[PDB]
Order: sequence, then structure tokens, then C-alpha cells
Amino acid sequence: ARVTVQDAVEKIGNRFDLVLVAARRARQMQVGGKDPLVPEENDKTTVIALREIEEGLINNQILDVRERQEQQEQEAAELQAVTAIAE
Amino acid sequence: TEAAVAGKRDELRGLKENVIVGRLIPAGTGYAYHQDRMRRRAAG
Amino acid sequence: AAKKMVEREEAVVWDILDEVIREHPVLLNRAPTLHRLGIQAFEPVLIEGKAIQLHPLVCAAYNADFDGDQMAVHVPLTLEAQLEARALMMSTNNILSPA
Amino acid sequence: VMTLFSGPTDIYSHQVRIVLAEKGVSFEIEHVEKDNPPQDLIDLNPNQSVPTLVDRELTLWESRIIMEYLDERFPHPPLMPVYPVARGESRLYMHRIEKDWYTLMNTIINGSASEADAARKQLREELLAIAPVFGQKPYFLSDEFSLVDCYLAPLLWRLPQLGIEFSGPGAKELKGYMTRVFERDSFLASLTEAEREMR
Amino acid sequence: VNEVQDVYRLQGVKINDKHIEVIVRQMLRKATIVNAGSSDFLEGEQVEYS
Amino acid sequence: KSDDVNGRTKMYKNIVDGNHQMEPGMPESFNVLLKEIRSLGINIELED
Amino acid sequence: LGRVTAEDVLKPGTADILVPRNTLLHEQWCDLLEENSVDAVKVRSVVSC
Ligand SMILES: [Mg+2]
Repeated sequence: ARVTVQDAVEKIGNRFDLVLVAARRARQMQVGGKDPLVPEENDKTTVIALREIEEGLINNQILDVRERQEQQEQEAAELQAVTAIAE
Repeated sequence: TEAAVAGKRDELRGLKENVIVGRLIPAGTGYAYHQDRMRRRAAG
Repeated sequence: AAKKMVEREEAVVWDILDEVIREHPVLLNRAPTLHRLGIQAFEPVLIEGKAIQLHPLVCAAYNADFDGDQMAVHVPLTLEAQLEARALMMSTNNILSPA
Repeated sequence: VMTLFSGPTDIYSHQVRIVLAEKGVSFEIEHVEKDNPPQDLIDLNPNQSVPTLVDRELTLWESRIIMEYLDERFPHPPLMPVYPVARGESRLYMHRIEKDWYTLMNTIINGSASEADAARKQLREELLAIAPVFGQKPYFLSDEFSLVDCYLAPLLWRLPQLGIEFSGPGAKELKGYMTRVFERDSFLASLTEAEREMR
Repeated sequence: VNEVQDVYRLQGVKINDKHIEVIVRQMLRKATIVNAGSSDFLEGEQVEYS
Repeated sequence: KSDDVNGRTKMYKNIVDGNHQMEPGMPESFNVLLKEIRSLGINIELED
Repeated sequence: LGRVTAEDVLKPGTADILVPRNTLLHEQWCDLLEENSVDAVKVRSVVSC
């Protein structure tokens, strides 16, 4: 549950970066991207994103690291797939 | 009239302008984006 | 079919409504928006009747009276808008005045 | 039955085969080499050229014409839009792709090594430079792949065989577009063994 | 600042002076050039430009 | 929510699809203003 | 209260700096100032940014 973002802002110390970060993470979890890191409690995706931010489980750095990992697994699978389609 | 006969050019550099044309305001949440944009410009 | 359902107002659409309202904040704006507390975001509680029920402690901010004044509600749609409303324009963030 | 006098790897024959698979119509395929082409071809085509199609009363050379005739006779699925302006632009692209880059394949193969690799560099920079194009729309200026792809994707397929490879940025969109078309089943069912060796 | 804050405080209206300061900051964005070598020597421009 | 004649319907379809995102485009009122300026003798145009 | 200090200020006794150069005067700083007899503080202002 969520009523204030004071601690979330305490983590990402901007309240303007916080919105952009939470929107990124929430669009991830909303379109078929991912699954929450904090146990969802019948919360909507934005509030889940905030609850994750508060725990220090999400920030800009975390998201970029995760994204580059995703791209690299993408490269690995895609090269293997083209190789398979060859033979 | 004056701007016409001067051929002015409006970089949009502002809040009222960016609202008129309907894009992310260069303040607040939009600020980040606009920053990044002018970095993409003045570059590749 | 869903349009026909919500026109019938079958008792399921009320459950669905309580569901899509759950965390979705809405914007309330009073007529002469003098300063930036004239627009604040709230979380809605579904309510009978036809009057918007407004917390008393925010009245002075809106410069509101319950003598006939009306307020306008807007619904932020995108995820960014909902997060802005929750983080920037939520009522529990505007306790000090920026003046 | 329609017979196609395909070249083993002739990119022209490649496109014709691709559009055939795309329309997905049965046809008596005939591989032909330009040394001793079958007697019947020389009996019908005074130019004695491949690819070349017959349809029980009609014969056509010049793969461009062939693709136009196919798309005009076998509608589903369409490969040229309705808007005459859009059609015109696609025809212009079909021509320009050829005029500019088939005459680069022709250097890298039928020219000297110096010309070959200079043109390889030129072509490489061209493709990498226009790569952002495919980065927006799925196919080459479309939402559904069309005859311009029938023209483009074959040459793109023989790129390792031309020993032309990719830089950092341009390769991204290049491979995106490739797997877009390189996965398309008609592309595969059109392929032959004579080609996969290249890639 | 003093002359408008007086009007405002006669009615008991608190305003931080930052706000009047920024309005003033906007009120004097222009400058008229005296000596030059790259400008028209006599016109009013943005003090950020000069 | 107001003006983008195409963005607004894309937004509706996204809303019913459970995906809350927006494509901005350009407000139609702005195109109208452009046309009414151009209809004076004044050539106003977007640049790039 | 809230401005930031254009230059360090000193007690009624000289060179005994009690708040350095720019330091956002919070309630603690403003109280420490009123503890002394600080008469006029220079302050960074937007009109001079
Ligand atoms: Mg009233």
C-alpha cells in the first residue's frame, strides 16, 4: 500500500528522477516485461514500482544494468538462432 | 509583423512555447528529457 | 459487449470499477486556479450520490466553500501521469506553501 | 504449369523464387546454367536469359517484369500498395537499389580486386549510413514487406559471401531487419542449397 | 522588494522575497551597449547575450 | 486528451488494451494556427 | 531563513567564522545566528546569479 513517496524520494534524491524511474520500471512490469521484486499486494503497477524503489531494489543504475544484461542474452540467443537457421 | 520582417527563428527554449506546440515542458519531469535531447543534438 | 454491459450497469461492472480505481489517483481543480495548490491529486473513494466529497483540511488550499462551489476532476491516463500525480501533486506532499 | 528457368544463385532468379514462394503457387522449376541452356529456352527466349517464366501461353524475361506480372495475376498477398504514388516510389526504389548496388555486386564479383574492395567499402558505408531507415518501420519503408524487399533482401543475404561485414551501430538495425526478413518463411522456402553456403 | 513587500505586509500577507527577486531578475534582462567591436554599439540586447 | 486527432484514438485503444502509454504527435489546433498564419502573407514553418 | 550565504559571516568578534561560505541557513543555522547578534548577512540572490 502507498500514501506518500517521501522515502522513495529519499532513495532517488530528486522527486523528478523518481517519477521517470518509477515509470520505466512500471511500464516494464505492466506490458509483458517482468514481474515484481516486492510481493505484489493487489497494487497497481506504479505503486509496485514505488514499493520496489523504497526497498533500494530499483534505481536508474539497476535498470541500466538489467537492460544491458537483457541485450546481451538477446545477442547470444539471436546469434545461436541465425546459426541454427543456416543449416 | 516585426518577427516576420526580421525573419526570426524560435528555438522554443521555454515553457510557453513547448506548451503551445504540445511537447514535454523543459521543466520538472520534462527537464531530464530535454537535457538528453540537446545532448543528442549538438552531437550525432 | 462490454459497452452494453456498462450501459446495463450489471453488478459486475461495479466490482470491476472498484478494481480499476484501486490505486489510480485523480486530479481535482477548483474554478479560479490562483496558485498551484488549486490542483491536487487524490485517491478516489467510490461514493453514492452525486457530490464530490473533499477532505476538509485541503479546503483552505483550494479556497473552497461548501456553499455551491464546484470542482472539476481529471483522470491522468499514462503511467507517467499517474506517477506524477502520486509523487508531485498528491495532497500529502503539499503541506507547506511555496509562497 | 508455370515453369521458371532459375539461375543457381543469380540474385534475379533469387527474387523471382522469393516472390513465387510468397504468392506460394505451384511451378515446374528448372535450374539452368548459361553454358548449354535447355533447347526449349533457346526455342522460346531469343535472348536465352534466366530467370524466365512460362505460363502455358506466355513467356517473360527480366525478373522485374516477371515480378510485376506475378503480383498482378496472383493478388493474395499483395506486394505493391494501392496508392499510385506509393507504387511509383516503390518502383523507383526497386530500380535504384538495383542500379546502384547490383552494379556493386558486379564489381565485387566480375571486377578486379582493387575495384572489388573499394566498392565493398563504398557499399558497406552506404548500408551502414541508411541503416537508421529500417530502424523505424519494420520493412523497407512499409509495414508489410513488399517487392522492394524481394529486391533488397537477396543482396543482403549474400553479404558474408561478398566478405562485407558490419560496424557497431549500423549492424544493429541491419540485423534487426535481417532477422525480420531472414526469418520470413517464404525467404527460406525460396532458398536453395546453392545459396546457403554463402550465409 | 521593499516597496512591494510593504504593500503586501500592510495586509498581513507573507511572501518570501525570492519571488519578487525573480520577477525583478526578469524585469532587467536587457542591456544597451556602449562600446563595441562586434555589436551595433547602440542597441538593447539580452544581458546573457552580451 | 484534447487535440491530437490521431494520438487520442491510439490512446483509447491502448487504454482498453491495458497498456498506459501515449504518442504525442502535434495538437491539431497548432496546425490550424499555422494555416491561419500562412493565410496571411506570412511564411511560418517548422524547421529541422 | 532558506537563503544561502554569499560569503562567510563572522561573530561580533572578527574572523571567528560561525557559518562559512554558501551554506543553506536551516532552522538550526537561523537560530545560531539569532544567538549571536548578526546584523546583516550577505546572501546569494537570483537577481545576481
Ligand atoms: Mg463559494
